[PDB]
Amino acid sequence: TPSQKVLARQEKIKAVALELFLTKGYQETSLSDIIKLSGGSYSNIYDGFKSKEGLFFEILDDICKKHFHLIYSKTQEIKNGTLKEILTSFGLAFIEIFNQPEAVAFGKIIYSQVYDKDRHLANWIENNQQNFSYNILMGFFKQQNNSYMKKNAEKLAVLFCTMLKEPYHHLNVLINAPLKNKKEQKEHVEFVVNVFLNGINS
Amino acid sequence: TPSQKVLARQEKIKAVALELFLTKGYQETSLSDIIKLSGGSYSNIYDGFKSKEGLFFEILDDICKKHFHLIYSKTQEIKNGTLKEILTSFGLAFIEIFNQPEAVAFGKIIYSQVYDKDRHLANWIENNQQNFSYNILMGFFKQQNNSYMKKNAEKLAVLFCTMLKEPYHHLNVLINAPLKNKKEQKEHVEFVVNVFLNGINS
Ligand SMILES: C[C@H](CCC(=O)NCCS(=O)(=O)O)[C@@H]1CC[C@H]2[C@@H]3[C@H](O)C[C@H]4C[C@@H](O)CC[C@]4(C)[C@@H]3C[C@H](O)[C@@]21C
Ligand SMILES: C[C@H](CCC(=O)NCCS(=O)(=O)O)[C@@H]1CC[C@H]2[C@@H]3[C@H](O)C[C@H]4C[C@@H](O)CC[C@]4(C)[C@@H]3C[C@H](O)[C@@]21C
Repeated sequence: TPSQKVLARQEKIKAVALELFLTKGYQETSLSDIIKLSGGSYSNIYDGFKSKEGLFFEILDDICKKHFHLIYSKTQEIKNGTLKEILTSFGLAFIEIFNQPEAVAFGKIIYSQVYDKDRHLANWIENNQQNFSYNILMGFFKQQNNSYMKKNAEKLAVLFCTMLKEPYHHLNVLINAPLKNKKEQKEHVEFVVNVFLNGINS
Repeated sequence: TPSQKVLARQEKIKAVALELFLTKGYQETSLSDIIKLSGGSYSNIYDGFKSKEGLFFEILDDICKKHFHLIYSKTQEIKNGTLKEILTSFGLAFIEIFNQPEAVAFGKIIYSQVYDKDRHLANWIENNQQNFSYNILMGFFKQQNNSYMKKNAEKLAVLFCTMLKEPYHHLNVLINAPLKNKKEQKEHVEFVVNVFLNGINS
């Protein structure tokens, strides 16, 4: 099928681009390095494949879509459940993803673009709110029979994720601080879930 | 006094450097731009004034020292106090500092150094743990008559600060998201302080 070939070719460009971002470095890689190694399976084409920043965000689309499915699947896998169980189940999956060398490597790429005068990153964040894992949590909060949880669902979602994820990821990205092993992951999830539900007057 | 003149000259270099970082840009400013405009009140000298990254961290030293005094002063100003009052008093001051155009501008500088092969930033973070506002909070926790608060004092300090500060600062830095006005600051502090002390089962 024509359509299959197109998509398969788009997958070749992204794969070349990722390998170059990892071996050669994001900053020293130019569009042309990517077109070159893509061969005559590119020659000046049409999508967000018009700059290396565009390719980079086409890759994140994929990864975000991959993490969302992963985290949704693990949550709905309960038949239950107490908010307690739902929060920790989400905890575990979310935290696990941020403790992969991959999450740090892309983190470094995002932070280096802080001076980008084309706002590719702002466009991307503004056009993908729907695709972040925060929405899954935001989804469970509304359903709970509660005035507060329903009214503040987006904020509690965002807060719980942040407590789980910062300042660790930040330090991972800037100074290469070590990741958590799985025991530390688990430990830190129960910690955060306790304070979130019951607070430090327990 | 010789010593006064030395210090006054060190203050001229930092001031030139900050003005160049703000007008010209951190990345396009080189050491030499700073030596030049410093005049023959520099000529190849000795401290952390041997690179522009060093000057930059000599400035942050000052700012961090300035914010610490500011936040300590506001906390001890109680004669009380319930953990509730102490947390919010700290909240207000901490959050107020992160909602200044200055906190964003330096944020952008730090994030752009993500690929620095000299680890100036890691050295600086590793050699200044004692100078962060987190310690003030960590200090009050130990004193509370409690097993948990005392055992986990550094972690609760770090958690409470993060809940206050992320993901807002991050979005401020990367995509230029808007700051909070004072009502939003206050609102968000009481919000965070409630969840921190009492959790979402209130
Ligand atoms: C957008 C994230 C924070 C935004 C957020 O949490 N939502 C707030 C939205 S709003 O207030 O309601 O407007 C920030 C920017 C985009 C995210 C990055 C990208 O989403 C890419 C992800 C890929 C992940 O699987 C690994 C972390 C990561 C490499 C990033 C970590 C962190 O979640 C980021 C860097
Ligand atoms: C170091 C901060 C986070 C580290 C932290 O909170 N402590 C954890 C230490 S550890 O787990 O116990 O090892 C990160 C890096 C250094 C901090 C930056 C610098 O401290 C400079 C400050 C200046 C502030 O007044 C404005 C924000 C800011 C421009 C920064 C915001 C944020 O607090 C930063 C960027």
